[PDB]
Amino acid sequence: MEEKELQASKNLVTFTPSKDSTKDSFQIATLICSTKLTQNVDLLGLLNWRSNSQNIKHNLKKLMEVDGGEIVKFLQDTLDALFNIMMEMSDSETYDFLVFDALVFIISLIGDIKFQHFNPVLETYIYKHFSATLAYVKLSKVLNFYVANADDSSKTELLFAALKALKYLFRFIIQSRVLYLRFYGQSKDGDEFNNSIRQLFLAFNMLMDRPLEEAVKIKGAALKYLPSIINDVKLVFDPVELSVLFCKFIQSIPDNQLVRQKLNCMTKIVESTLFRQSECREVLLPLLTDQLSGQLDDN
Repeated sequence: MEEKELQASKNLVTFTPSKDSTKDSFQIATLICSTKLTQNVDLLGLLNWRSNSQNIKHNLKKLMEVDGGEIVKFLQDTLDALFNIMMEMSDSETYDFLVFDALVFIISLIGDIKFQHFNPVLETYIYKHFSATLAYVKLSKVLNFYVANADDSSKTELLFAALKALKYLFRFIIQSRVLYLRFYGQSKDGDEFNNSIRQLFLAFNMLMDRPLEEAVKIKGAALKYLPSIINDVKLVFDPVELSVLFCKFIQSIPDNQLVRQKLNCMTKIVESTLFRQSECREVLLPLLTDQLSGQLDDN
C-alpha cells in the first residue's frame, strides 16, 4: 500500500484508500526451502528479456552479484536464455562482453563445493540441449580480446576468473563450433577457427613475455589451467600443432620464474594427450628434457 501511494502520488487516479487500513499491524517471516521457487528480480528479467529487451544491459550488470543458490535452480534455462540473447542481440558485442563475464561467473560459481554435483547437469545440458551455432566464434573473439587487453587491472581479475573456467568455457566453444559444423554439414571456415586458436595461444605466449608482476598470480593460474583444455582440443584439432604451440609457450617463459609451477604444468600435460603418442610424444619430449636437465643441475 505504501508503494501504491507512491504510484498514487504520481498517478492521482481515484486513489483514496478506505481508512479500514487501521492502526493495527502484523509481522510474518517467510522462508522457502523449495526446489523450484525463486526470488530474484534480475533472474526473472533474464526470463523475460524478450519483454525486457532494454535492461539486459542493466540485468547483465546485476547478474554476477545474484545469489548462486537461486541461480542453480534454473542454471540451464538461464544458459539457454543467455545463448538466445547473444544469438539475437549479437549486435552489441559489448553486451557479449557482459555475457562472457556473467557466464564466467556462472561456471566459477559452479566450481564451489555447494554446486559440484550439478556438474553433470551442465554437460547434461551441453551435449543434449546446447543450441548455439556461431557462439564459439564470439567466445574466442571476446577471449582473445581479453587476453590481448591483459594490461588492464580491471580486466586482470576477469582474465583470472576466465582462467579459472577454461575447461567449461572451452567445451561450450567446442560445442558451438561442432554445432555450426554439423548444422552446416561441414566447416566453411575451420581454417580461421584454428587460426583463432593459434593467435589466442600466441597472446598467451606474449603474456608469458609480459612482466610477471602484472599477473604473477594470473600467469601461474595460466600454467595451471591451460593444459586442461588440451584433451577437448584433441576432438577438434591437430595434436601436433597443439603440441608445438604448447612447446613454444614453454620457451615463452623467462628462465627464473615459478619453476615448480611450470613443473606442475608440464605434469598436467604429460598427464593426458600424450596418449596420442607418436605424433606428440616425440615433439613434447625434447623440451621437457631440456628443462629438467636445466632442472637437473643449477645449484
